[PDB]
Amino acid sequence: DDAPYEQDILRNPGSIRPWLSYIEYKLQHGTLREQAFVMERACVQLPRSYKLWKMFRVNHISKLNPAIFATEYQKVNALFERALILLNKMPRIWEMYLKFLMQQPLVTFTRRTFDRALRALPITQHNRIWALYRPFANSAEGITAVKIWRRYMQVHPEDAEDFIELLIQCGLYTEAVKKYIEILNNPKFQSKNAKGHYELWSEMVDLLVEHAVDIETGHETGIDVERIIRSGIERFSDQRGKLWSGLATYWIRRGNFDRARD
Amino acid sequence: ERLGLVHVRAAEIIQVLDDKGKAIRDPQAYFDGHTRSDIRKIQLRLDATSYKADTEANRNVYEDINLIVRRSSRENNFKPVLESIQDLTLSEVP
Amino acid sequence: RWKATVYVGGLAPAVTATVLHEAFLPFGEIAEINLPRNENPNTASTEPHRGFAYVEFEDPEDAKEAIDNMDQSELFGRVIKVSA
Amino acid sequence: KVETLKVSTYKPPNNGPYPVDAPKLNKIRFTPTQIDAIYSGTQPGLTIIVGPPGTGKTDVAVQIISNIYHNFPEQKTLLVAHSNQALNQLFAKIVALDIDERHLLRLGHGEEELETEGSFSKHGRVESFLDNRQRFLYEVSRLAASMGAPGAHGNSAETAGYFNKVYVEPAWAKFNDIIQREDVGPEDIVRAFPFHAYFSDAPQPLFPPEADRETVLEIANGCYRHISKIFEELADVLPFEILRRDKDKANYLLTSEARIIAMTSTHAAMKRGEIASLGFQYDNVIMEEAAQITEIENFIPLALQKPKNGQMALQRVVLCGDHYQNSPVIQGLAFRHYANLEQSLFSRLVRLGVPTINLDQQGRARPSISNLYRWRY
Repeated sequence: DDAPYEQDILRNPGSIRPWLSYIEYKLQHGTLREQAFVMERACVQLPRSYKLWKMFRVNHISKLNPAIFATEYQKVNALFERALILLNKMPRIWEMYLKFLMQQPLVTFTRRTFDRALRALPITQHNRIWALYRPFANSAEGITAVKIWRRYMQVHPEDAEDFIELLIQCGLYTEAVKKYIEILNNPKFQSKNAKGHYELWSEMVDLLVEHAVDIETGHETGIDVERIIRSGIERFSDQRGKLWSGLATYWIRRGNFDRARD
Repeated sequence: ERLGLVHVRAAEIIQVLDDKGKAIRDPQAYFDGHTRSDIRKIQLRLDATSYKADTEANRNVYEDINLIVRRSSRENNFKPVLESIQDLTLSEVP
Repeated sequence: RWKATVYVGGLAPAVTATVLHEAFLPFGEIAEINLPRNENPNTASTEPHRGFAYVEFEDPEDAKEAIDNMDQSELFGRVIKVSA
Repeated sequence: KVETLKVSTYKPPNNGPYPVDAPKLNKIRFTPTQIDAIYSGTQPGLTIIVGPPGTGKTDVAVQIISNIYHNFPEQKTLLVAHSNQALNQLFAKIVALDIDERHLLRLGHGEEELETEGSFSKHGRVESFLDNRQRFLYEVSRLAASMGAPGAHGNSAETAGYFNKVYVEPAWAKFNDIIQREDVGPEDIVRAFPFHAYFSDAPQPLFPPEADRETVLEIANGCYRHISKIFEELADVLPFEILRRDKDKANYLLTSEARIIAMTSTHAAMKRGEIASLGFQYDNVIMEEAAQITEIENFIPLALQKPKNGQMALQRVVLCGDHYQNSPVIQGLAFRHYANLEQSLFSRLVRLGVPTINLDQQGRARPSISNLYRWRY
């Protein structure tokens, strides 16, 4: 039954029409293992055929029961790896492989494959690629997520308050203070939660007084609590007493009672 | 006072613009071609401490400024070295 | 034919019909490749094309896949935009 | 303590059958004082080399740089010079010697004329990387055509490396299994060698008929090392293809890619903030004209990087200078005389009493002129 299609394939090896006809015939009449072998041979002979490999991955995913184990998961991973070896510039293939890695519990290899995705794809597709990348960070959490979202600030600085929340949750208040200084120095940030300049100043003084012992001062980190609070004194004269009380409570949180009194 | 020099303000060359205020995209082509005007503009970064001192003293130092003096790069690369040594001083263990 | 045709703009002057066909062959068979040459003699540019081309594929699904592939993609060092 | 120098030899690994792959060897005969200076520079710590003009200070420094480069691939060497002519002489002597241009890097003003054959600036190194990328991608395309693999695998560096890992590595593993089979002779190794089609452009024969199994394996390993060197060059190029901005490419080259980075002391002083912001991780610093450069202008290279674990990552410092030569240029007479700004680190250390190695043979001028400055030295 496959003999005329194989003859057509041998007559036109570089053409996609005999492969399409033979794949359609196997889909109409052939069995699942026969179809898998047929599109495997198709992907072997024409590895640049994104359409034929797309039907191959559609048939493979449709036959994939989610109850089947990591052996078939790694088989699909190897097929995706070959397709990205020879078709590295396809954002749809990258998106499907990253969705399959969302399905798998493979956090670290997913992050490394994402770094490969950034390294292969241009900046215009990086919008889609980051849009699929950030819920992985929101699910994974921790130092991996803050590395992710540091690169996300490298590409797109808009969610500063969300990164503030992750830094507070993780315990990186020194980097949070440095980020505070950088974002407030940038005179273009608008908070999406309707937080004004004084609301941001309250956020700095509140985080500093809540973790005074976790802030590494000095010029190496760029953090000078006395200088920043005195800058707030000379800038926001309405809440000068609030800033003085915040500095004093920061000093008593640190334990420097005599300097608090001074 | 003997030379009459009253005010010296350090300024940072940021860029040089033509008479129309447009960026010189090709300096070599601008030098080779016939310039329509001999009037140029210089966008400068003034000294921050000097500007703040003039603002708090309410003195028209910049309005009284009437000369510009340039120097060679080899003898004028002094402020990044001084800034680097100041950063080293603010650092503890070098 | 209009639904199966994808317009690719922002192409470099070195991009040709053969290069466009080789790029679009991965998404499927391309029925035609029309490159609008700079036929105007008043323009002093030496570019062989106008920077825009139309690739008509055999299937609308293949045309949509080619549009999604070449849309905002890097082609010959320049950003090419593919639209329906 | 009469040291026993246990001298051992190893067969040099072949880098390929091409005459270009033959490594460059040193041709000058160093004096015992120069050899002791080279030994002290290679050994960790502080090395002080007092060299009169024409005594091969640059030759000794370049020899130490090459020895460090060959011995420690993980260490970084920071070249500090006083003049662009000295930087050009150092680069030319390295190029006469053997350090890869993918690791060689010069930092300085972009308007300065480069007397060297290769452009060692940031954009020049980027252009050289792109030219090497094109040449090695053509080589990978030729290799794929010789192997008969489908598709054009010389599209990019990542595709070339993936093609290597997919095809050549299982083939090399099968060839290594054939070699490890004890019943396989040299002729069987020759016929099982799979890179004959790719290395057909090599000077024939690839394997001599009188050659035995050891040197046949050496030639096969040299061909495989040439292939792996091409693929490693492409893998090193690949981050430059990944990055889109030339400033990003130069920053990545300075931080990670380059193992030997050269500049002037004034450039290091004005770029101390940018280097510390980028987080440089140098291990050894070698500098020239220490009597011609002031003290803090040379301490800035010693504190370019960020301290870690309560100390510095610096291991070797090399001071190639001559305290009997001219002082630096200081305009102020009061700072010249009273403040002692003219004295340098070289003069201060030789006055304090640090052990120095003095070069005692000149190779520049006539015997009369050698006496005419030997009355001083």
